Amino acid sequence: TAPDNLGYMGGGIQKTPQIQVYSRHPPENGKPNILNCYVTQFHPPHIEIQMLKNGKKIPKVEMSDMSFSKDWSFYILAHTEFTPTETDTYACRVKHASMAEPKTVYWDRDMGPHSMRYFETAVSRPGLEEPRYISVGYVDNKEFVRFDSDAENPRYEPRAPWMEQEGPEYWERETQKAKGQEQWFRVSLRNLLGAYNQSAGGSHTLQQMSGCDLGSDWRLLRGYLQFAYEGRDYIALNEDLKTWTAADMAAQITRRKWEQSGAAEHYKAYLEGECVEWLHRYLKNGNATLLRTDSPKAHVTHHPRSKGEVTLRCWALGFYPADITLTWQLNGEELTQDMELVETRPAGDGTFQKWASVVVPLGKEQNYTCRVYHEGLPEPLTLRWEPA
Ligand SMILES: *[C@@H]1O[C@H](CO)[C@@H](O)[C@H](O)[C@H]1NC(C)=O
Ligand SMILES: *[C@@H]1O[C@H](CO)[C@@H](O)[C@H](O)[C@H]1NC(C)=O
Repeated sequence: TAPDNLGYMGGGIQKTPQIQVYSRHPPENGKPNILNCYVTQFHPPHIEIQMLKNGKKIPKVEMSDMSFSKDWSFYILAHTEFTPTETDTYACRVKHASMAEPKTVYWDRDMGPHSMRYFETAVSRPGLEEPRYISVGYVDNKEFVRFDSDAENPRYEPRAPWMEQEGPEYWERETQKAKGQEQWFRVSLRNLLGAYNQSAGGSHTLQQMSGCDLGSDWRLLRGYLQFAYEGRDYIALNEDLKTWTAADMAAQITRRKWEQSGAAEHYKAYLEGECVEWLHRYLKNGNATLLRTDSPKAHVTHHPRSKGEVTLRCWALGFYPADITLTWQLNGEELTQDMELVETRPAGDGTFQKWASVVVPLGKEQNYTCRVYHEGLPEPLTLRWEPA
């Protein structure tokens, strides 16, 4: 169930994408596969991504829908069917305002327990009175509804199959709230443009995160309600659900207005009331799919580098949910950030992939162990380089 904001924001900077290109399955020449280009941590959300086979645009490339992470940054997965061979090369090319020129990345084949969230975004459009407004609802970090003002018939739509259980009055009620949010983001965007002495020629973004965490007994643990302007923290409701934290001077004015009108009480009532009750219903209705876990399959690869050193890479593949911890230790003693990680990445089939590497001296590989922590496991894994 989505929130309905009340008072508006008061009135009167980019992030470079990180790009991984990687196959879903371990590549074998002649064997069909999927190539992924996962683009994360960028802002603003407008981005152009192309996949290229031998320098030519690949015609059928799937793109995920606009999404952002808890740090406000946007991410996208593009992917395509492909059959690796010895001589074909593949790349992902990304154009984004943070970069003067498009960036081409070549595929280097050789390398509480429950929650609901509504992640909402409004992007102002230089010549149009109305921004684009997208809202994405999540249940246990799995997308379950989505609204996008750019659709031909904008409505909340089910994004998890079990949401077929809601009748028409549900979609209508939720859609009407999305329309109210659209108007609110529009007003706030305009107020913010004056609050910061900006001109309308530009594009600007306002984002919201709202929802609730529950314990394993399904009792409320914490509610959340926070906003970002231009991808930067603006104001957040504190954990008491009564007081606000303002990130800067503009946001303090808003905080003062909202304390005077008691806005926190309205959001408090939503977070502790409908947010919880509707999450209960969604937990029950989506029972069959929300319990699923996939244990990581882990192994260590061995990469001799210059000098007498080696890189050990500890891989975890095939796992769900995406939360995982990979650590390297030396004789049971863990290394305080000596190691190279990679952002966890979707394989595209519902599981995820991650690795972590350390540089060690040749001959001393057996002193190092990798440990994998994941809730799908019966217990944490311990592994080490295993030669032939
Ligand atoms: C979820 O499904 C399992 C397996 O059928 C069932 O035993 C359990 O009681 C269900 N729980 C809820 C909350 O629906
Ligand atoms: C590293 O492994 C070797 C060979 O198994 C072992 O003898 C040695 O004690 C280990 N080094 C340390 C510092 O524990």
